[PDB]
Amino acid sequence: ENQKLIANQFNSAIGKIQDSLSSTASALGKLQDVVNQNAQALNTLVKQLGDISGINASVVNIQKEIDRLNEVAKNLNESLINQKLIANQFNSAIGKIQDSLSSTASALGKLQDVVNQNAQALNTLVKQLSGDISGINASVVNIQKEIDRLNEVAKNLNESLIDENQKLIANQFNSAIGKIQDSLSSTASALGKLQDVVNQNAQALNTLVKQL
Amino acid sequence: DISGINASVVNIQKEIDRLNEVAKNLNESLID
Repeated sequence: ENQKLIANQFNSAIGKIQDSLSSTASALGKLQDVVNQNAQALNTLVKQLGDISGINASVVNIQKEIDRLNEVAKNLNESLINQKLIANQFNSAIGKIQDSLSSTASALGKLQDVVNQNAQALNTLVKQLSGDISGINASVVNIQKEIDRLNEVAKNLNESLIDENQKLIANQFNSAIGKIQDSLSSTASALGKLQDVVNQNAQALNTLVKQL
Repeated sequence: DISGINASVVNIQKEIDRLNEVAKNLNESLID
């Protein structure tokens, strides 16, 4: 039966996608924590040190988005797998995956914004305090291309939904997988860029402390 | 009074590696 093959290939894909959602939630949580830790570090520096007294790094809260990713990862178990049943289970999975992509894009945007806000805060502190610290400069992160791509995949997955029909199901499924692969590659890119800028700005703050 | 302030670094390379690994392995889930 080709239906066994479709069901098994689909079930295989869902499990891998669940893996990726669990890993994404973990990376987002770790970024959230370190961003907030380094925001606290910067604010502690300002407090210990008139023209700098109002400088304040912001905290990020993406716990709602992280929670949703884990919830979709768990709820995708109900989408696991007769052409009606396959089509309905597939369509069910796509909508949950669309939800997870929308939530990931949101979390990435909030991280981008807070990282850049806190980079500006650190650079303002340096400017106010400025010989030996004057070149210290926090970098900004730009992941808008990746965020845009996630939302576009979330939207374009509507065309992969299912309304001979094994070909149609197979082709619609294959279409969805390629879009999801695209979104996974873009998510990984966005996470690496955030990781790199967070670490650059942590080093910048630590360099400021050492010089002062 | 500032000498101990220390920003932390983040390491999510394990998670990033897994996303790309899933993106690649999803090729095997494709239907002929």
